[PDB]
Amino acid sequence: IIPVEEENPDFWNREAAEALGAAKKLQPAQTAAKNLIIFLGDGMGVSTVTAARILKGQKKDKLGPEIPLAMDRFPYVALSKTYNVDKHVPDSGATATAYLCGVKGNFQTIGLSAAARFNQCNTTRGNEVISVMNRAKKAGKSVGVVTTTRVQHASPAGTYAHTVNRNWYSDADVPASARQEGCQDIATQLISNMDIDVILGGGRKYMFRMGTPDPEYPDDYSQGGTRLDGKNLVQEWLAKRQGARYVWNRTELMQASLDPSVTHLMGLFEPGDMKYEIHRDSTLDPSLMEMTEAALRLLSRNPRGFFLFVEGGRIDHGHHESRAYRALTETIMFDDAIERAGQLTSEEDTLSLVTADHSHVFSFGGYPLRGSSIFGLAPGKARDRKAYTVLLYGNGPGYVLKDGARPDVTESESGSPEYRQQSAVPLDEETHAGEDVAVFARGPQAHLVHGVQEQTFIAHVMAFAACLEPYTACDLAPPAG
Amino acid sequence: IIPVEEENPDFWNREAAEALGAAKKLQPAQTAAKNLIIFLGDGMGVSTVTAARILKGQKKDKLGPEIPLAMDRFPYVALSKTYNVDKHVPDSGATATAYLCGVKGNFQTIGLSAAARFNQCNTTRGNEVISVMNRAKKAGKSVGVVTTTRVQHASPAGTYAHTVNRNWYSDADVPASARQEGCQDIATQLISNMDIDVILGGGRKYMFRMGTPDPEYPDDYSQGGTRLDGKNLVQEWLAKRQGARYVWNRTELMQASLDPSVTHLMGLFEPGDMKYEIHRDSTLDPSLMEMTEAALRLLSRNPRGFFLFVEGGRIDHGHHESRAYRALTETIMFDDAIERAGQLTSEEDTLSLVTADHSHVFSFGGYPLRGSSIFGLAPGKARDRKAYTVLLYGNGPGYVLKDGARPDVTESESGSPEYRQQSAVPLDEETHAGEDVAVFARGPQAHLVHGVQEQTFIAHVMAFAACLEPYTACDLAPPAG
Ligand SMILES: *[C@@H]1O[C@H](CO)[C@@H](O[C@@H]2O[C@H](CO)[C@@H](O)[C@H](O)[C@H]2NC(C)=O)[C@H](O)[C@H]1NC(C)=O
Ligand SMILES: *[C@@H]1O[C@H](CO)[C@@H](O[C@@H]2O[C@H](CO)[C@@H](O)[C@H](O)[C@H]2NC(C)=O)[C@H](O)[C@H]1NC(C)=O
Ligand SMILES: *[C@@H]1O[C@H](CO)[C@@H](O[C@@H]2O[C@H](CO)[C@@H](O)[C@H](O)[C@H]2NC(C)=O)[C@H](O)[C@H]1NC(C)=O
Ligand SMILES: *[C@@H]1O[C@H](CO)[C@@H](O[C@@H]2O[C@H](CO)[C@@H](O)[C@H](O)[C@H]2NC(C)=O)[C@H](O)[C@H]1NC(C)=O
Ligand SMILES: O=[N+]([O-])c1ccc(O)cc1
Ligand SMILES: O=[N+]([O-])c1ccc(O)cc1
Ligand SMILES: O=[N+]([O-])c1ccc(O)cc1
Ligand SMILES: O=[N+]([O-])c1ccc(O)cc1
Ligand SMILES: O=[N+]([O-])c1ccc(O)cc1
Ligand SMILES: O=[N+]([O-])c1ccc(O)cc1
Ligand SMILES: [Ca+2]
Ligand SMILES: [Ca+2]
Ligand code: NA
Ligand code: NA
Ligand SMILES: [Zn+2]
Ligand SMILES: [Zn+2]
Ligand SMILES: [Zn+2]
Ligand SMILES: [Zn+2]
Ligand SMILES: [Zn+2]
Ligand SMILES: [Zn+2]
Repeated sequence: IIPVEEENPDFWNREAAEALGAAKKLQPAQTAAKNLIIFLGDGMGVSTVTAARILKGQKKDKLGPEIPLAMDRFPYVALSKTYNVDKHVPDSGATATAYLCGVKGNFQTIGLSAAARFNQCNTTRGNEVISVMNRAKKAGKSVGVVTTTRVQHASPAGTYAHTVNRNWYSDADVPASARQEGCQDIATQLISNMDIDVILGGGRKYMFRMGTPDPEYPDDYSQGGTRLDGKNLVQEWLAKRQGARYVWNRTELMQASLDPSVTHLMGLFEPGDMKYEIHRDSTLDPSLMEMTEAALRLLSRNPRGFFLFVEGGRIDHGHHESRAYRALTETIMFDDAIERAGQLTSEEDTLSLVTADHSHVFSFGGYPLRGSSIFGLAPGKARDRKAYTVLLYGNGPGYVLKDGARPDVTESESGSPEYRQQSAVPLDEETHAGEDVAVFARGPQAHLVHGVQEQTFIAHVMAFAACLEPYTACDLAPPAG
Repeated sequence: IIPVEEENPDFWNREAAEALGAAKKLQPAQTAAKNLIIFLGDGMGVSTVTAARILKGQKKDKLGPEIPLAMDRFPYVALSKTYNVDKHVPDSGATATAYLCGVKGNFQTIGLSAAARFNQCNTTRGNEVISVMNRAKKAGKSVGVVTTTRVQHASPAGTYAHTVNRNWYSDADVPASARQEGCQDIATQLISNMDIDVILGGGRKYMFRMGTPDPEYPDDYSQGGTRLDGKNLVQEWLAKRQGARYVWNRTELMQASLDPSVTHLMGLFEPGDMKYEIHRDSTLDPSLMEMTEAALRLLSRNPRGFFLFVEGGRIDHGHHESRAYRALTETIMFDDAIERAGQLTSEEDTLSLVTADHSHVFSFGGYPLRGSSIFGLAPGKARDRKAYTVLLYGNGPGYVLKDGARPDVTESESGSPEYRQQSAVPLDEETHAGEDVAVFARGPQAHLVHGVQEQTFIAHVMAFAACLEPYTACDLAPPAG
């Protein structure tokens, strides 16, 4: 459908004149960031952003592509080069090292320079690289990690952990030789490496000994504690800190976030990853936006400021399943969390970056009409006289042959939350993609986010803006009020 | 392969410190642009840029992803929203209207507001929108159109034409009713609508009457003149301008570009589109870079400045064939042309923008090792135990079944210049994609290119920077020396 207002060139000329006016008003801050926030859309590449924009636009009864996402409103954009040192198409662990520690790493390691080697515990020591979050804590800021995945998953683990193997969630995962060599599982590192004021997301099971019933699924043994070392890491964490609280559901999270006596908060809301937003039990589980707000309630108390990591962690997972419906609905909630954080913080003193760790082989094609559903069929048949979808994957589990041929697809089928878009190459999981991802920035020193940069730039600009090591001589004035 | 220097965190910290230093040195100009250049990579989306970067990096005996393209060096980046008014995934005609005229249009029209309708001649008048190039000419600047496609193709036609049908290359293409209604073919518009100082690219055949042997292929009738109205548009164009020259080969182009008496130059080097760079006869045909330099030789003579359109027009065509080798080699030549123009002009007085009209359903995935060929196989087999490539398409003519199954692929096969990467959906031509594309900018007012913008912003910022209508009250100082 052609929106009538857009048929008039004045519509476009007025918009562009407004855009030019806004562009001219942008001025660099001479002042430091008090607070730092990184919003990480796991797998949220450029095709994901545009597709999610269209879906969100239509969610609010618009045509789609013309309505800005909250992230679209950020004044400064750069492209981020995501390659790992050893692989062109990266993973979440080693990208986390880049955007959180400022150093590129090898595929599937976390918080380590590329002198380390995947799954080789004895290459760990000397190669630890300290995150901006760690440095923020050292400078007396409060720090928070918020994600829809396990809090021990690769991305949040980049804020605190150093490991040659992202798969080492608990001691149960670590081979005997590595345990002997002192490579700690990620759950242990979470509570041991540094003080973290707010930890919210999934990953209950890795904190408790085998045999410990999950409080939410006490009748499902597979959801229970995983630990073989008898440790209760939650009790250990609580024992270290006066004013610490542990919660596992939304109601207790709410109570904790408003409780003045709570100085440290760990909320682990599922045994593993949190449910997709479309599957979330809104009585039992907080959304990413709600967790973001809860984190901000506590972190904002510190007069020295805070560093906050917020991850739309299951965007990635949706794409891996080649279920664009899941990827894009996760992306919208991620954008909602960005929007919410923007309402609760000031760009006068808070540097916010939105980025992705890497992309996916997700494409948005065919020649669909303005206003058509992103989950719809491309107009016109394929060469095999069957329909095809506007959303497709290069590879992944949506590749199908029924009776020796590519299957036809209907609108009702293509629009289902369980539908897997077709791909060229069958894989159990669709792959990451290696093309550049966007970095969006707002706040003090955000104007430094520009051009095409190595992904490591994200960590460095954040440390610089807050005058953290190695940029204590930042020569910036104190944060603005 | 893991490059040893990158194993040291100091490598990444030094690079980022340098990047921060460079970012801090950026300052906005208070002065206007004397010259304007738009480099348009047709179909050159973010996945194309990254893949081309890797290929070019390796061309210069590097590992790939770490080596900047010339476009990567531009300080200012924005994302450009490419939707047409009527379709989410756009074509070249209506995107051309956006980035060259500053107004969005309907799919397959050129230089017209979205009040016009495709292939409806009687909806043309009143809906013409004037290009920045036209306005530059009106302001006394010299103007040039350079492309590897037909000069009557959708993208260059956006600089000068207004038509409800991009397919109307010559009068032979225009239906009787539209001819009667005065909708002129694009070849006629090229010579009639405005004075253009330099016109270089393909499209000889549309300028000459049926029966006219092509000078380069005098024995191939299909390459001969197409016109049914008896007009020789080249003679007509020459007759209008003292100091005008027409050339059809590289040798004459060279002579013309150095000839002080040549004020107007039309070089039409193939009957239709120019050959792919990998097929170019370097005695008979200039490369895009060579055409760019030839245009700059003449355009730079005008003390008032110039507007130059330079198109990597066959990037798009490579992707349509699902032959990434062609798409990416075209992209590298496009980047070479950008680099060359940067050597021949000053960023003190020249605003250069590099962008794409839209993207393609091209993806770069699997988990290939650092330094591996972009045309290689992904490590590890697909679920069907056969190999697959790191480059894939969502749809297009690379979809194959041999004996009822997806074919295996070898490195020798995947690396061939004729190889079509596999897709999910068979189509005679792979489709454009609708995700945002990059805009790179350098020069006076380039800092205004920021954030996420409608594609129309590209035209507007260019007009503004040069103080052209509608921005004659730009309030900028005269261009810098
Ligand atoms: C990490 O430990 C591994 C495993 O013991 C070491 O690999 C051995 O190295 C020796 C000498 O090069 C070889 O002869 C063995 O075959 C290797 N063993 C295995 C099982 O791979 C490795 O040298 C250690 N690395 C460091 C940095 O100490
Ligand atoms: C959220 O978690 C809290 C804390 O564990 C749960 O509160 C317990 O509820 C059980 C069953 O009603 C009671 O026996 C205990 O008195 C409560 N413990 C505490 C420390 O308050 C609460 O049930 C959970 N909410 C939901 C919906 O499951
Ligand atoms: C452009 O010309 C077309 C073709 O003549 C016009 O379409 C006709 O419109 C009348 C009245 O609405 C219909 O009854 C006919 O069936 C149409 N003819 C065809 C062949 O489509 C159209 O109205 C014209 N548009 C303008 C702006 O004048
Ligand atoms: C490039 O074009 C020029 C101009 O048309 C060609 O020059 C002509 O060559 C023919 C054949 O040798 C001569 O009969 C004419 O004297 C030339 N015409 C002019 C006006 O110079 C030239 O041959 C072309 N080059 C190539 C390699 O084909
Ligand atoms: O970390 N990752 O995304 C991975 C891990 C293993 C693998 O085979 C491919 C990708
Ligand atoms: O022994 N276990 O792992 C158990 C025991 C009881 C229960 O409700 C859940 C798990
Ligand atoms: O815990 N929190 O801060 C919350 C919880 C729920 C909600 O809707 C908003 C904020
Ligand atoms: O202009 N285009 O890119 C087109 C034209 C026709 C079509 O069916 C699809 C795409
Ligand atoms: O009549 N024709 O179209 C012709 C005639 C002669 C020739 O060499 C080429 C084309
Ligand atoms: O015509 N030109 O300006 C040229 C032609 C060829 C070349 O290699 C460089 C410039
Ligand atoms: Ca739960
Ligand atoms: Ca030729
Ligand atoms: Na393992
Ligand atoms: Na036609
Ligand atoms: Zn990831
Ligand atoms: Zn993640
Ligand atoms: Zn992933
Ligand atoms: Zn195009
Ligand atoms: Zn084009
Ligand atoms: Zn195209």
